[PDB]
Amino acid sequence: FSNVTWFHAIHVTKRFDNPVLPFNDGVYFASTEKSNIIRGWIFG
Amino acid sequence: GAENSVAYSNNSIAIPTNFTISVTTEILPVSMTKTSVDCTMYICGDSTECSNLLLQYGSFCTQLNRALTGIAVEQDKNTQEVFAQVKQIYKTPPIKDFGGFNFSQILPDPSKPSKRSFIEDLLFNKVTLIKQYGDCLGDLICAQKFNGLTVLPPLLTDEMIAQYTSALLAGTITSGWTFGAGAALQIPFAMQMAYRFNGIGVTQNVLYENQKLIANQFNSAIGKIQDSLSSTASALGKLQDVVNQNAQALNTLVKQLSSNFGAISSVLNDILSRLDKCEAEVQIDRLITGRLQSLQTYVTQQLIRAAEIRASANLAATKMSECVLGQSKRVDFCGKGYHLMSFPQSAPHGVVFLHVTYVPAQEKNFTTAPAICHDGKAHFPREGVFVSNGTHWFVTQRNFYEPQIITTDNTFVSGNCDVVIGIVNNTVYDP
Amino acid sequence: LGKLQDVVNQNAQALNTLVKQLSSNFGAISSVLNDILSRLDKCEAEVQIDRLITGRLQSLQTYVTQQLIRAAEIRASANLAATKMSECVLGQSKRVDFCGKGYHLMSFPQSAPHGVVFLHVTYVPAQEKNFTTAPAICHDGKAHFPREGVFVSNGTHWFVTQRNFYEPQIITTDNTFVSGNCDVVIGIVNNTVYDP
Amino acid sequence: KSFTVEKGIYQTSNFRVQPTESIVRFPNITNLCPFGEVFNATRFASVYAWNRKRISNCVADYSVLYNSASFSTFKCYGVSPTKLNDLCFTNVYADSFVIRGDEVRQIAPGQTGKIADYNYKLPCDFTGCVIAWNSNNLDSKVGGNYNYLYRLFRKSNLKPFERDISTEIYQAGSTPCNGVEGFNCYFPLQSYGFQPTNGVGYQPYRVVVLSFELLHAPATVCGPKKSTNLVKNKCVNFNFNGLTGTGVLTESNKKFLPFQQFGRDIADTTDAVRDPQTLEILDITPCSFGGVSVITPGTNTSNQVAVLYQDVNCTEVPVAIHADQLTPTWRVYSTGSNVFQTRAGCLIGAEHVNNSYECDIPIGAGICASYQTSQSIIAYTMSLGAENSVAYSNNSIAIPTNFTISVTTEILPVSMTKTSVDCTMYICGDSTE
Amino acid sequence: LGKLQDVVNQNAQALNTLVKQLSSNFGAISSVLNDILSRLDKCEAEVQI
Amino acid sequence: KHTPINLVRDLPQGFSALEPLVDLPIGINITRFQTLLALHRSSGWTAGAAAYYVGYLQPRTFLLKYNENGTITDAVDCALDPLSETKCTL
Ligand SMILES: *[C@@H]1O[C@H](CO)[C@@H](O[C@@H]2O[C@H](CO)[C@@H](O)[C@H](O)[C@H]2NC(C)=O)[C@H](O)[C@H]1NC(C)=O
Ligand SMILES: *[C@@H]1O[C@H](CO)[C@@H](O[C@@H]2O[C@H](CO)[C@@H](O)[C@H](O)[C@H]2NC(C)=O)[C@H](O)[C@H]1NC(C)=O
Ligand SMILES: *[C@@H]1O[C@H](CO)[C@@H](O[C@@H]2O[C@H](CO)[C@@H](O)[C@H](O)[C@H]2NC(C)=O)[C@H](O)[C@H]1NC(C)=O
Ligand SMILES: *[C@@H]1O[C@H](CO)[C@@H](O[C@@H]2O[C@H](CO)[C@@H](O)[C@H](O)[C@H]2NC(C)=O)[C@H](O)[C@H]1NC(C)=O
Ligand SMILES: *[C@@H]1O[C@H](CO)[C@@H](O[C@@H]2O[C@H](CO)[C@@H](O)[C@H](O)[C@H]2NC(C)=O)[C@H](O)[C@H]1NC(C)=O
Ligand SMILES: *[C@@H]1O[C@H](CO)[C@@H](O[C@@H]2O[C@H](CO)[C@@H](O)[C@H](O)[C@H]2NC(C)=O)[C@H](O)[C@H]1NC(C)=O
Ligand SMILES: *[C@@H]1O[C@H](CO)[C@@H](O)[C@H](O)[C@H]1NC(C)=O
Ligand SMILES: *[C@@H]1O[C@H](CO)[C@@H](O)[C@H](O)[C@H]1NC(C)=O
Ligand SMILES: *[C@@H]1O[C@H](CO)[C@@H](O)[C@H](O)[C@H]1NC(C)=O
Ligand SMILES: *[C@@H]1O[C@H](CO)[C@@H](O)[C@H](O)[C@H]1NC(C)=O
Ligand SMILES: *[C@@H]1O[C@H](CO)[C@@H](O)[C@H](O)[C@H]1NC(C)=O
Ligand SMILES: *[C@@H]1O[C@H](CO)[C@@H](O)[C@H](O)[C@H]1NC(C)=O
Ligand SMILES: *[C@@H]1O[C@H](CO)[C@@H](O)[C@H](O)[C@H]1NC(C)=O
Ligand SMILES: *[C@@H]1O[C@H](CO)[C@@H](O)[C@H](O)[C@H]1NC(C)=O
Ligand SMILES: *[C@@H]1O[C@H](CO)[C@@H](O)[C@H](O)[C@H]1NC(C)=O
Ligand SMILES: *[C@@H]1O[C@H](CO)[C@@H](O)[C@H](O)[C@H]1NC(C)=O
Ligand SMILES: *[C@@H]1O[C@H](CO)[C@@H](O)[C@H](O)[C@H]1NC(C)=O
Ligand SMILES: *[C@@H]1O[C@H](CO)[C@@H](O)[C@H](O)[C@H]1NC(C)=O
Ligand SMILES: *[C@@H]1O[C@H](CO)[C@@H](O)[C@H](O)[C@H]1NC(C)=O
Repeated sequence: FSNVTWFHAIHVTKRFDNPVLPFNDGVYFASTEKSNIIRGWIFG
Repeated sequence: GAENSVAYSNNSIAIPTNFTISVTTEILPVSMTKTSVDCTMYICGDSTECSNLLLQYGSFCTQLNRALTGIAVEQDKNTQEVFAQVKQIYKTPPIKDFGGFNFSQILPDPSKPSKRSFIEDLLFNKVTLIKQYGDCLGDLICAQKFNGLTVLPPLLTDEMIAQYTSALLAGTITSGWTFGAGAALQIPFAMQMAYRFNGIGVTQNVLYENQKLIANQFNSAIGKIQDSLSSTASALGKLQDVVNQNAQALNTLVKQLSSNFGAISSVLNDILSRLDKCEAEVQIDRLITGRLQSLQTYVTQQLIRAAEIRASANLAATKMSECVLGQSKRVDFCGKGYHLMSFPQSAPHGVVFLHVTYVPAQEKNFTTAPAICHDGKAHFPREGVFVSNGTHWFVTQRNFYEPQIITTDNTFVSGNCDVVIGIVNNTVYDP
Repeated sequence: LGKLQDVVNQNAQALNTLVKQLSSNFGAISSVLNDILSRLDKCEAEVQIDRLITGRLQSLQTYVTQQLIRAAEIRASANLAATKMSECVLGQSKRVDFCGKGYHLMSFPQSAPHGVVFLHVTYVPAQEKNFTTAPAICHDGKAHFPREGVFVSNGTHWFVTQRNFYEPQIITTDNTFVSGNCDVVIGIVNNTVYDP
Repeated sequence: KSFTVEKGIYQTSNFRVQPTESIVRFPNITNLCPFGEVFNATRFASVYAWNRKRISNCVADYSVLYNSASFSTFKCYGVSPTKLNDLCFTNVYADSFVIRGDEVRQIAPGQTGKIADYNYKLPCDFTGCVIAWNSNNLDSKVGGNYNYLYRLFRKSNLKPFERDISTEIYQAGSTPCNGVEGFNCYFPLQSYGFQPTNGVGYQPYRVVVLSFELLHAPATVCGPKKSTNLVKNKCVNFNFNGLTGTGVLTESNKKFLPFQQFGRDIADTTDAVRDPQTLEILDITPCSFGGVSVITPGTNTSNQVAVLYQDVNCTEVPVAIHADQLTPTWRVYSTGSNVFQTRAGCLIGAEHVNNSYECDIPIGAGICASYQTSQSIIAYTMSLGAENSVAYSNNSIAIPTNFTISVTTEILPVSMTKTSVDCTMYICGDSTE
Repeated sequence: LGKLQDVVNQNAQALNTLVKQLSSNFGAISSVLNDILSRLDKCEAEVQI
Repeated sequence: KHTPINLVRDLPQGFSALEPLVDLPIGINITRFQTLLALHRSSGWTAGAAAYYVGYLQPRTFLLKYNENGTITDAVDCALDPLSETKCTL
């Protein structure tokens, strides 16, 4: 019952967002997706 | 509880005009599971090099096995002292002419292959808990057995305990309290009941005057017991707690094999495959110490529980002696009320007593006085108390309203009628 | 005298196990302090003697715990013995089988090593005879019941007798009492009631 | 722990069955391992960029790899070197590099210094070991090799198994110098000087670290041991991918996930295993199992006995005793004419008698035993007591005409010995230290 | 009222021994966890703890 | 873990247990990270409807229920709420 930051890209503006996020000793990444858009990650 | 207030007064009494024959079920544990433990199998999972390390302790496990053996013998003791009070198997009579009383629910059912009765059959179903080998090869019990934990069977089986109980019931209903004190005499049941009644301060006349009603009350009460422990299962709480504690301590004992106790692992095969002689020895010493310590903790808890169960079993033996084999004058020892009699029923790892008792029911106020001044001398009653319905004066026994006219045999005389306080004036009939 | 001997044996055996547990190493190089303190310097003598101390203190605690258990048992038995001394030596007990198989008459105490022995002397009825009985007696329409004892018959006459000894008495008004008509009661029979 | 046992029944442990043969069963991998590439490498990596090599599908050869290279320090954590052949490792990784002389001590758990803080850190929970050996004859040349570098400065120490190949200028002073060289801000890497004629503490040492984890995941590397054929339904000294135990094996039908290879019960011991060569799921049970009770009349009366095997089904007790391997003096008690299946288990060495008596020696489940005189042990259902029947009738009484004055002796303990213990005298045999 | 006071005293005294037993080392370098966890690294802090 | 779903807005109403796959020995300090989006192209681009959720892990004590088949079917987050705390203790 935590709070997770939602990000999404929708055509509709076009809402292009994929900023840099902190990686604080672990990340849980979930994608509700249909057309193979959320595909890869950078870490550093 | 309910707020209440008794209308105390220096000259007012309250006497019952009617009664109830209540039946109260109360449950005592007697025995618990005779467990046994092999240290070698538990601590050292059938590895010889761990057995040799353990061997230098030696006396610890002799001590533990001795303690658990003592516990098991103590349980068989407890069952013996509770149920084997009499070494004469009185078989029940075939014809149930007990003056209206119906014991079919408590007496053995010959149709059933077992000698359990209806009530005993119910009691064995409200408690939940023999695993032959080959079942485990093909569960909690299997893990327990694989780790050296066995459950020895009780010496007396349930059929034999039920046979003892049936003998006790037959003696109680055919002979009364006489079969406890040596040879079992015989007595028609309604007379024995008359005299259990006399024992509680009500004359035998009241039973014979209300024999059918009293038998009806007893039968109805037995039926209510049957329903009450056929509906809910929390009635047998104590026995189930005994079973649960005994089956749960073992589960913690096996679950404690997963602890490292500061070692590299908790599986002996891991240590004995990854390490050479030297450090395998020094780690296996840690594991052995930890597992032996947990074994000792389990055994100590078992000793505590065994002492508790022995206390309960001694109480059950006392109740079997003083309430089944006789009528107890001790208050609230064998039911809320004046004790008439009791019946035993077996149950898994314990016993159930149906205590049937006299409870005065319908009270009426009366004006009373301690004495009667006839002609200057004071009269006191032998049995009962002076009572008044407003106009006349009678003697009556307490726990049933049965007024009698004042006569010389009803009473006795002692001194002049001035010393006593509260005395009143009335004539004393002379037969 | 099994129980007393078991007490003695357990007490003399726990001590023997306690001394026998001084031979355990508990993971040390030896079980004799002199060996460790002669073969080792300060450092490792300390670290091994800690193991030995922990083990021996643990065994001591085990012994003391067992002694506490046994002491609780013995206190229960002693409280029972005090109750028996009070209720059977200092008096006569109506409790059944508390102070002997039978109707209790009296008891004598005798001392014994670490315990007590009670000679309970009791009354046991011996030679029983069958009789025909009835709960009541209808004299002239009224029912008669006995005060002490029971109505009994030798086939021809009717007597009152006290239970645990056959001592028949002729039916009289002081032997019995009267309560109501002689219809309500079940099993009543017909007989005269002598009037002194 | 004595000779003159008294009359009774005694539980005992099981010294009966002992193992006789050993079983080894490792997978079918014969590829000699790529150890020449990590040990016999022309160039090792600089410590700040230590080279991690994956190793898989190997018959990893013997303990020290004492072929030609004489290894200075070979100290192993979690695994004894001697057993190093007997095991099968899950996830092996070879961490290779070269450092100077005196710093070889730093490659171990809990160490610290230049190497173990800026270059290469190990965990405490480390299972594996560290082969270190001098290589001055190779990794040093005249004028000193300026190829082997170490991280001279870092703003914080490393975490275990973390690499750092950055080259940002380390600001020793509080004033940043925008990433160039200057005063109070220095280049974080420093090159070793390995002359061929310099002290022992400055000679280049080749180090490799084999890091792995044992007996928790599907093994891929296996030791040099040759497999055998498992002996089933009989207890051996099995060896399934490294573990060493004792116990009968049996088939099973558990649904193992592909990434799982072991299965543990509540007790944390192995209750499910997957055979390496044959892909199948099995389960394990011990063989020293079952309680054994021994019934004896008191020695000084005889030496005959009887034996109760708890909860066994003695149409198949000899397979439970394992009566294919034991002295015959026990096997006579495994099968015979005098067998009796009580609800408590099976009894051997006593004849079942249809009578019923008050009994001396309890057995269980309503069965007792005794030594009767026809000189032998008998087992029977006890007698609860004399059968009796009271002639109840609605108008018949029984009254005593005579009595007895009985005297009954009954014994209660009251006290026990008031013991006392001095800890100091007991624990510490009058030694002050 | 000796018996009641003995009950109270035993119950309040066993607790006092329980807290007083936190001062024992049991063979460790100290009896305060902060000491061990400040003076030692992971490995030997684990083995002493 | 990969699963089928026919919900469009927010998280599923249920519970799934993640399996391992990989355990790469990269030896890399990580403090920041990022996601790699795609462009449907035909600034001349369009983006399909996609949604990603990010949640930071925390050091917690959990309780897990392994069913008879050996897969996690239920769990408890100790210190979530008092009820879960008691499920943890008991
Ligand atoms: C004493 O109490 C019993 C019930 O406990 C009474 O029995 C009831 O009497 C009435 C009328 O006489 C009947 O309608 C009921 O059917 C009876 N119930 C039962 C269970 O028997 C009895 O009447 C009372 N007697 C006196 C003198 O008060
Ligand atoms: C005693 O109680 C039972 C009720 O439990 C009376 O009725 C019998 O109950 C059992 C089980 O319900 C039946 O198998 C019998 O067929 C019932 N008998 C009759 C005549 O209906 C039983 O009758 C009572 N005993 C007497 C002598 O009346
Ligand atoms: C009970 O009866 C006696 C005598 O019948 C009463 O005693 C008399 O009491 C009155 C005073 O009330 C005196 O004047 C008489 O002298 C007494 N006579 C005798 C023979 O004692 C007595 O008072 C009566 N008790 C009550 C409560 O009325
Ligand atoms: C006991 O005696 C009474 C009277 O002496 C008997 O009552 C008579 O019984 C008969 C029937 O058997 C009736 O015809 C009479 O009318 C009754 N007379 C009276 C006064 O009650 C009674 O039957 C006798 N009891 C027995 C068992 O014989
Ligand atoms: C991993 O990277 C981060 C930043 O890239 C390091 O954290 C910084 O460390 C320096 C000193 O070493 C500090 O001046 C910064 O304030 C830190 N920033 C943050 C956000 O923590 C971190 O030290 C690196 N991890 C290791 C083990 O070195
Ligand atoms: C009651 O029992 C006692 C014995 O317990 C009987 O005493 C015996 O009586 C016979 C003949 O009267 C003698 O030969 C015996 O010597 C007596 N034995 C003892 C120990 O005293 C007594 O006779 C019995 N009395 C009755 C009325 O039955
Ligand atoms: C996120 O969830 C937590 C608890 O559910 C809540 O306290 C917090 O307010 C939420 N964030 C926002 C912006 O509301
Ligand atoms: C007896 O008297 C008091 C008050 O006078 C009354 O409350 C009580 O109900 C009476 N007892 C009975 C059984 O009615
Ligand atoms: C009291 O009992 C007597 C007995 O005959 C009776 O005459 C009288 O009517 C009764 N009075 C009351 C109020 O009950
Ligand atoms: C009882 O108490 C009342 C008033 O409390 C008093 O009038 C009466 O005299 C007393 N009777 C006796 C016998 O004490
Ligand atoms: C009483 O009667 C029964 C059978 O009628 C008989 O077996 C029994 O022996 C008799 N009692 C005595 C003491 O004889
Ligand atoms: C019964 O007792 C009476 C008392 O006199 C006696 O006359 C009669 O003979 C006795 N009958 C038998 C069978 O004992
Ligand atoms: C006693 O039982 C018999 C038959 O069982 C019967 O004939 C007789 O009438 C009964 N007598 C009484 C008082 O119940
Ligand atoms: C390994 O290889 C073959 C083919 O998979 C297989 O039949 C065999 O049983 C395995 N074990 C050995 C020792 O060859
Ligand atoms: C490594 O190289 C030397 C020759 O330089 C050779 O003698 C030795 O056999 C090699 N060892 C391995 C494992 O390749
Ligand atoms: C045991 O044997 C000894 C000597 O052999 C003998 O003195 C003693 O009576 C025997 N005890 C029993 C109960 O047989
Ligand atoms: C196992 O025991 C049961 C009764 O306990 C028996 O019926 C069965 O035959 C036994 N199994 C075999 C193979 O005999
Ligand atoms: C014992 O009883 C069983 C069952 O009735 C019977 O089969 C067997 O022949 C009997 N054996 C002897 C020696 O009486
Ligand atoms: C467990 O596996 C078996 C066989 O695949 C299947 O029948 C059963 O439904 C499964 N049960 C659960 C709770 O997954």
